[PDB]
Amino acid sequence: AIQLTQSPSSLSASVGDRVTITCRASQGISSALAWYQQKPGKAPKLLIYDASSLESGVPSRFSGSGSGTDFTLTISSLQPEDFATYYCQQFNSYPLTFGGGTKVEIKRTVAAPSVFIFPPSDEQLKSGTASVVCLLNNFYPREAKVQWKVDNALQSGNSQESVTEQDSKDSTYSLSSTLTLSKADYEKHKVYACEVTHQGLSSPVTKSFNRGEC
Amino acid sequence: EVQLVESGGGLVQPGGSLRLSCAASGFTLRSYSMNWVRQAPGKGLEWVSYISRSSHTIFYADSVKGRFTISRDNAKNSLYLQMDSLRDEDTAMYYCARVYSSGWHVSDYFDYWGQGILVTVSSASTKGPSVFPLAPSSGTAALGCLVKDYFPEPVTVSWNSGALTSGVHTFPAVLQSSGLYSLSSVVTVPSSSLGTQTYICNVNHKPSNTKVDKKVEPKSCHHH
Ligand code: NI
Ligand code: NI
Repeated sequence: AIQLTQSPSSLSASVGDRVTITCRASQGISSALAWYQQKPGKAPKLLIYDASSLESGVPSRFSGSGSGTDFTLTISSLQPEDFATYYCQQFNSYPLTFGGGTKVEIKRTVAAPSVFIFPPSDEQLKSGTASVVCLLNNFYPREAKVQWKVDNALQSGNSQESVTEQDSKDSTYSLSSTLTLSKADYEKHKVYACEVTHQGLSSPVTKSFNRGEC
Repeated sequence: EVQLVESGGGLVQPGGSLRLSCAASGFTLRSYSMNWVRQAPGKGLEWVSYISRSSHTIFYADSVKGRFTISRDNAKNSLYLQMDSLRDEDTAMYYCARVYSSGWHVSDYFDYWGQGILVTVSSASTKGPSVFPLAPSSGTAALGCLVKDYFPEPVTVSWNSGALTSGVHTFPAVLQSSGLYSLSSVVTVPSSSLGTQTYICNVNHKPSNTKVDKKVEPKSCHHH
């Protein structure tokens, strides 16, 4: 088999920057390389074949170079919709093999999150389980801290996070944190607080509620 | 429109069997060699299997070597993959993938991909989701739906039949410790437009033909 090593794994890069991803083959493959772009969820789209030929319909900022062992994919002016994972593959021989990928993330100015908190619906409580949901909305960077305080005590290992894809216009994330506990444990307490630490906030922001208060 | 339409994924228990078929239209399948490519959740692209125009030459990746069978019905312009003794490591999105066909020269890079069907190998059963409102409290207010406790992936969430797209965020699913998936979908809306405009999230969960809607409204308190 031919192994392909991509550097780097992740990229942070400002709009308009020149980005260069590499792909090094475990053996000389001449010009038999392809580059693809994958938006998460959707199938890969072919960018470049034969190391450097552009596929029809691909914007010219994307360019390929290299021969034999070391190859480069190049975005000369990174656009906000270019966030994607990019893969090289070799078609020198079967088995066909891919690089590990390169996650390309857009760099933009700091944006503080809008915080919201949503108590468990009555319906959910009727089925004996309580989900409390905290939202961090349209922020950058991805790095944020979300702390759950119940009756002013810090909660450990009973909540889960999920981050949206970078938005293709303003390059901002959104995060949800869900606290989960039994209707029994939920009823033992009164104050439900979500405390958010983030670069764009000078000091932590806390949104909260007292149990059922219109 | 050259299209490759694949079907027949689903959920099976470890050791079971599935057949994936990919229906080619707008071109003649016999002109091309055809591949399967797959992708584990949040992991890389793995090539699966190859088949000649002629059904002459088949190749397999070592992982699937004695379990998967690639086949071809050119008269139906369709490509198949029989998947026997399925395993945990076989869970992935499965792509039907067409190699570029030149005569002279070599060109096994992918001209066209199917959209992908999901294959889940799990001991857990198809459960449909419960949908709860994330009620807007009290000049922007946010609201949403909590789609909780389903299996397997995916669901899809729309708003007001798709007539509301601006400012929508549907979060990637998470696997709860219970072994079931849960996700939220949210939208921010002008709070001056709260008490006048109706908000209905349309959840669809094909794997159990469960289609739930829900009206999200702020909670007034006439109780006991
Ligand atoms: Ni022969
Ligand atoms: Ni009362």
